[PDB]
Amino acid sequence: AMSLENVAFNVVNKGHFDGQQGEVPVSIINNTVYTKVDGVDVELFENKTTLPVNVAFELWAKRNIKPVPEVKILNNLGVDIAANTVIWDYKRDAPAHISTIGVCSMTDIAKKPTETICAPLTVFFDGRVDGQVDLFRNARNGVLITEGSVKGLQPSVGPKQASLNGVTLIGEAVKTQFNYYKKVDGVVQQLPETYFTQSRNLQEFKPRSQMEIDFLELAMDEFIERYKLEGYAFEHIVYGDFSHSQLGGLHLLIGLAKRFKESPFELEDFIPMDSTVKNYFITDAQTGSSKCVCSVIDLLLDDFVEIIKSQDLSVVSKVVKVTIDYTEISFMLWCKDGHVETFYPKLQ
Amino acid sequence: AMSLENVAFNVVNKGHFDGQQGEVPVSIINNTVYTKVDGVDVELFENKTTLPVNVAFELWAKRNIKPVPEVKILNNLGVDIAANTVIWDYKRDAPAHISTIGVCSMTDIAKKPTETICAPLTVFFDGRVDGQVDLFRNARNGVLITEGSVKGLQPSVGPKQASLNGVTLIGEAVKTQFNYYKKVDGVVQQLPETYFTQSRNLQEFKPRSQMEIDFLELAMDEFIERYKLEGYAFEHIVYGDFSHSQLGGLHLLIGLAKRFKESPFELEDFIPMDSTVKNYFITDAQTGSSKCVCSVIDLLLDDFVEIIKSQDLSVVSKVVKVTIDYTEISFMLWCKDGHVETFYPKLQ
Amino acid sequence: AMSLENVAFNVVNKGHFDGQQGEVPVSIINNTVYTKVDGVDVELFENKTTLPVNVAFELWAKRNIKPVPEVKILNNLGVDIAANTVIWDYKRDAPAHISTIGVCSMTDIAKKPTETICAPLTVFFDGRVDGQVDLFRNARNGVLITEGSVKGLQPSVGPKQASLNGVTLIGEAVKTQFNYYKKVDGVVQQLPETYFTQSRNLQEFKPRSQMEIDFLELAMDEFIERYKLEGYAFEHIVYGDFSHSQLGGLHLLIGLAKRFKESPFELEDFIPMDSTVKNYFITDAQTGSSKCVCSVIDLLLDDFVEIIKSQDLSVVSKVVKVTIDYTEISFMLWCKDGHVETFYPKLQ
Amino acid sequence: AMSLENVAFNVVNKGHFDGQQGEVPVSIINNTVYTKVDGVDVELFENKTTLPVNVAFELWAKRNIKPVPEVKILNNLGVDIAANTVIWDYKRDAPAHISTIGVCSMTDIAKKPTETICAPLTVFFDGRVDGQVDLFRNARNGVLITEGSVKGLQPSVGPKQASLNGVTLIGEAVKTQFNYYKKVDGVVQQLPETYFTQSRNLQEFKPRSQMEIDFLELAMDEFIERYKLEGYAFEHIVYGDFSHSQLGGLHLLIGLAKRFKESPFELEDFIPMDSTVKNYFITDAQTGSSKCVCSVIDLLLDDFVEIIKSQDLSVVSKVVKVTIDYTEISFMLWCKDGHVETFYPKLQ
Amino acid sequence: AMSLENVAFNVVNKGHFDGQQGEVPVSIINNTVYTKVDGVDVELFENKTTLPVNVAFELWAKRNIKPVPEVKILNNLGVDIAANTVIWDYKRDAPAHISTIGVCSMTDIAKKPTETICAPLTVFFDGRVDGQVDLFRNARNGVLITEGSVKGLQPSVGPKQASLNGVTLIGEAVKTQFNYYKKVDGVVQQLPETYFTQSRNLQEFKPRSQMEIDFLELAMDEFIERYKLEGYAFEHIVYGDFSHSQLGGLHLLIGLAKRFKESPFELEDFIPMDSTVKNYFITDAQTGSSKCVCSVIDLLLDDFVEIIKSQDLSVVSKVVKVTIDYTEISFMLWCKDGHVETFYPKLQ
Repeated sequence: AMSLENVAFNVVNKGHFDGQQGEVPVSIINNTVYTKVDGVDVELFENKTTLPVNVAFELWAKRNIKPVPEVKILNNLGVDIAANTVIWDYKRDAPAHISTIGVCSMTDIAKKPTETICAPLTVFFDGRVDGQVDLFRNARNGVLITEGSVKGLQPSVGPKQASLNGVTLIGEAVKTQFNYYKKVDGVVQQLPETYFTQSRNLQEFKPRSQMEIDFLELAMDEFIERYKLEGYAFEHIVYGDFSHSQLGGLHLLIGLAKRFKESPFELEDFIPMDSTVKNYFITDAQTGSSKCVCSVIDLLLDDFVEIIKSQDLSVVSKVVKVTIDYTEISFMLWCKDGHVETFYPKLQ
Repeated sequence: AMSLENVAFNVVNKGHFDGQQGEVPVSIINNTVYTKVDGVDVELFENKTTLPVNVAFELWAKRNIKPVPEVKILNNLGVDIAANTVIWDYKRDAPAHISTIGVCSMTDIAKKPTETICAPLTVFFDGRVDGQVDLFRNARNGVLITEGSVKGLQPSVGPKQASLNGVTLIGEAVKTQFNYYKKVDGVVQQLPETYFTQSRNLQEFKPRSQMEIDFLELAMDEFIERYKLEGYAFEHIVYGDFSHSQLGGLHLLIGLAKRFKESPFELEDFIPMDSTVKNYFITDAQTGSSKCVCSVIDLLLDDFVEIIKSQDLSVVSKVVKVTIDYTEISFMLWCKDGHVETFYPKLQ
Repeated sequence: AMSLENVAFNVVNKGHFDGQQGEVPVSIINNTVYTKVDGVDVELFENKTTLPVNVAFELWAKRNIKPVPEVKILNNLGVDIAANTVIWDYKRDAPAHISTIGVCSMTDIAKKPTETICAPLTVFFDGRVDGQVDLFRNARNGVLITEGSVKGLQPSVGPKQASLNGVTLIGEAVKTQFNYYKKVDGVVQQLPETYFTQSRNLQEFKPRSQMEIDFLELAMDEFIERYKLEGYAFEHIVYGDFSHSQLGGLHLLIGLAKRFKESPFELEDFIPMDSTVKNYFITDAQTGSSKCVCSVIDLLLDDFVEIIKSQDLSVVSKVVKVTIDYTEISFMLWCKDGHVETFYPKLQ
Repeated sequence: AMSLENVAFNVVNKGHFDGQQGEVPVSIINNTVYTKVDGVDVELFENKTTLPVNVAFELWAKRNIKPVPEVKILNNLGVDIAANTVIWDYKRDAPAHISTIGVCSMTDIAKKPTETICAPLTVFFDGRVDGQVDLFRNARNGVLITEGSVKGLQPSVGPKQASLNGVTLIGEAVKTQFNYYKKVDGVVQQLPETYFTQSRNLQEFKPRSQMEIDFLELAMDEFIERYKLEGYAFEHIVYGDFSHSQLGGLHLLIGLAKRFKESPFELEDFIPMDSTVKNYFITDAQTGSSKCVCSVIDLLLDDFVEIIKSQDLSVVSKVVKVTIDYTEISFMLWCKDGHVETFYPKLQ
Repeated sequence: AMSLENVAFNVVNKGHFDGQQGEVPVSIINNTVYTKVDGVDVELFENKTTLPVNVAFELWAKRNIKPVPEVKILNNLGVDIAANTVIWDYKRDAPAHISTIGVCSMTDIAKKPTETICAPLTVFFDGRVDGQVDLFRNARNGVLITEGSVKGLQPSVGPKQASLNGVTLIGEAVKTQFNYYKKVDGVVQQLPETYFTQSRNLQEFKPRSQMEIDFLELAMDEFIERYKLEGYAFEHIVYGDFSHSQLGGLHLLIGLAKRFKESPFELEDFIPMDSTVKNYFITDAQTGSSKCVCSVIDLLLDDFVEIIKSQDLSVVSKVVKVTIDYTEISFMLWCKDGHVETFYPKLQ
């Protein structure tokens, strides 16, 4: 018994869709869903998607409200659709996937993932939901997350963090660390050895290692000496060079975060989506130093230090490939006389 | 159990809302209601109203599909709302009234006309629906239509024609002639003696008397002589004068209809609504003769002949009041030396 | 080198997309595509689809401008997508299919039908285009049209008529009769023996047999006697009964066409799309006789006479299944004492 | 004292803007202007322009309601703006020019044409309005129309027809024939000798010469012999060839009009605007013969016969330039062995 | 080779338009430009302008990304258009000028500023671009900025600050101080002696003099004594009087900034645009003291102290004119018994 008024009833009385019986008066005007509360119209939903207003409304109401993998992770693993749930993309303010399985009717391609249309698609299964592990076992292509061991299957320990209602966090009262499994053309695939992005914010950055606590407290010169980072161009790559019209380096979030506490700058997020590498149009308010495409990655400093120290510095320019968030991230390594000049990620 | 998808289900399977259980997938995009029929979207409704798309959709689906009084009649009688039905205004392509009684959660002011909010409003009751006559008896203000006698109440025999799904007609297989009753501040009001407009179209004009048959076929001079209409300025009033830049007369629909068969002209209906007197911006293609506001009434010729002959021709200018469609229509009578110069209606 | 301005350049200079190099200034405002022609904006396209304006613009510009099968036929054969072309649905004023193959960067699911995503889809192939027959041979599911024989494949002779730029016609200067082939899960499927709808209009109806010439000119009683149709309820079924409030019969387009010449009526096409059986909300202007759902089929009278005479008249109510336009059309046959009472189609 | 409500007051009570004092309630919703008439909203204006709704509303209300030159003529003469009036483009349903002079606070570039911003623009002056002739004399660039002689200025006798409220006509009760004057960089320019298009419709075509009366009634062979048009390829050029998939010739409106009475066809007007040469996407219903770009001109047959007979038939291909509607129209003349093969206009 | 998809390609890969070859899939829905990134739509641009979505998209992509004069300065100098660049108005989130020169085609009036249409317009030239100084020399009307001396031309030293991607700043890594030149009807005009607004923000205010450091640190009474400002109504004019229902004074940004650190208030910016004088609807949260139109100027305190001390205090009310940002700013000076009562700017 699916309807617009029933979805709105659930939003008003439960906060989201909870399969409760009931209806409220709804009005649709210019990509917005309103409800009449005591003779006046209250806005329930504003559609920022490329889908019809009422359709997007239902998908939003039916979003997964338990901790879920971040969209970048899901994308990197090649997820096309989710089994009987909606992964909401809070960065895009729209559903993460086009179609659904047993969710919305206007977007459903199938009621169950066992339907043949799903066979060529990489279905996301959640081991926390009953029967989902068995469904992954019977699926041609799929990605599965679990909180524990799955008999016969070799896991891949995922990120420490996960997204709970658009809030990325490392769960204390909830489990956010999952086991990852992937199947391609009926065959369980061995997931690669990978680094993970920390998914932190520029304004309220939290150090997650002693090196990071030290980076923030200590000065450039002292930090570089303490962690013996001479000739690795750390000054340029992490802290950034603001002396010229064109901004130099600054490709590590912890560096932006340090600069931001001292002096604010403008970050124009021109491709607003969830991805491993982010590109920003940066303008530094203090100096006037700027850069159109500034690639920024959020790696735990210790991991970045490991990657840069694990490189051959004997060539002028070279593409370096690093497995981050289950995907291959191309870095551009520039050297001179056996020392780093610059090392930055590329968005692809 | 009212919902958007249930309304659409009824439209698709029954042609209108018929209280049948079921749901279809619906999508709302740019003031249009679409339904998915075998993987493609089919347009169910395009909103031309000032109401939200889904609201207007429900009202349209819930429109009265039996012969009903024409909007002009209902307006002239001072109708504000309808009891448990929707009178659809096919001229405006929108509901005839703003609010509803027991029809839609969004536009309802009340579930029943007995609710005190309805008391100051002129509620339309349909005696063909059970309990509606008793409801009119208990209403402070209202208008009632019936096919037969109502005990103790003095009727008013209405027009021969009525609107059936936007088609105005004189019913053969259905009854279109109703008895009219009106109440004001709890008191039954005596409805005036009145003439009725014929509600005909310019393109498919049908004469409804021998005089009308004679007008459309005989020459101007022949007709005037046959029906002894000398000095009544019929040539100017009914037929119209196209010899000057400004169009003369042409205030009777029959006249326009006669001209239209011979030579076409442009009628710009600048206030598109149902009314007793219609104003048009007329441009005659043949001559180039035009008029911004041209008042046109559709009275049976014999009725117009009766009105014009029942006038005192001894004054230069005079306002003449005629009860047409239960309302007072102001006519402007211009005379010279005991003969009519012009006699036109005024859209006031 | 695909772009908005290049598509518009082609529309302005060639009438549709013709792969010609060049660009014109374009402006997009309220679901309309405009072009600047000598300092003023001229409307190129108004979007009536559920797709983005520019996307729908490209699809319209890239529509098939050669005679193609009618959408009803393609739908009945279970067509999901077209190979390297756009079938434009002139009844819905939108593309016949959601996705495309090698047509538009925005709606393409694949560049070629050989891509595995196309495998589960019923792909329409046009044998008039080079390599398309071989592609049908290599496709898992598909429908193929050809003007001639295909080696090893058993044809199905399709309708005499086809759609050329929204004009349905039987080609004289062009070929409109095609050979039809269908494949399901890699296997060539034998298409059923079938009747075909004539795809005619109510207003410009053209008889296509001597029987049809006779129906439109002879009186009801004269025709029934000439073609010995006594006890087949043709009076009711084809001609229609307008004596009651509810309209009786009138299920054959020829019948409607006959009535329409004599007396006009309102046909409300509530599901506006191309289909074998059409449902209309009919209101007869003369009588006031009406029906919410009136199923109308356009079969050549002789074919209808063949179907009705080939039935067993010994049961009260029975579902009769007839293959029309490659699909199974359920008819409802009602009898009494060995004669037909009614025989109408069902839009299911 | 210009305002939205005052403009609407004028539309409702006068048919257009007439500088009358007063106001009505107005509501703007989805590119439409509504007015409240007895508790319900009536649509006054639907915006089909690229200008804001209220702005376009004012311009429409303030449109010139006297016979004016057709937009094609004004365009061909290089008109950029009008002096203290709005020329409404009824083909585009939008104002003919972007900016205004002393008309609307929103689109005005100046209050008077004497303002220096108007100097580089070709300003249209109407000699029927007081002081407009003197203003043309003081303007750097401009076009002037007059009903009579202008002292010292050499006239150009314009078309017999003019547009009165979107109705093109040859005035009987009004003057539609004007004298034309043009100035460029302060200098009066001599307007060329020219032919004029007849501005007729395909459906209601009226012959304007004995030759035209003869064309529409006589057989192709009979006409060619009567007017001695052998070897001029009139059969192909005017009448059109429908024997092949691609439509042959049919470049004269009279020809289309003749064909249309006998057998209807689809004319897709892909660039909907007023112009001397019109291009259509034609599909002939009877044959299936079609053409993407079909150039059609409406010249009086006698004028076309004069042009084609005044040509040298001794070359294979040649561009022929003809002054029609004050502009240079390029015709493509194709010959073989001293006879015409084809002669068509080019929409350039 | 200008196109929508090429502009989007540049935005995605370069951060703005950089004349790079390539195309991405684009979709336009409800005044927003989206791009398909790995099967999902990502928002590239939301149109807040009165221009068509795609047009505004191009102008935004083609905006000047080097430090430029602030819109208020450009406006005050009477700039109508920019030569081969787009000045983006970050306060209005729309282009600073209507038309363009050699930038966008739908907005271009000319390809070069040498075209005669540009002659009556005040063109902005940037001396940092090659050939631009020579173009200013040949222009009838224009404004030129340079980083250094221009032979023969007498400069006007402009503000210390300039706008870099909507960030107003005094450049350290870039030059923000320009030389200004202006030409009117071919004559180089001597620019006036002027004060400059500091273009600072209320929330992160930075003192730019010792007096300003002192204003913020010291208390009202002590500051007024230190800088001998008795009888100049500094308490009222700069710090503001919050004791009555109507807010007193507070017309200097440094005063709002001081109050804001202590106690926050609501500033309603009802005319959101860049201007020398700003008007706000202020409501003080602590007291409830408010003012509809509160004129606020951001002058360096020392400059304001200079202006107020340079006035004759011998009259009750007087209009005082001050050249700020190259324009004449009218101040209202109110006195009583030889001391200031109030002194505030006026927005015009």
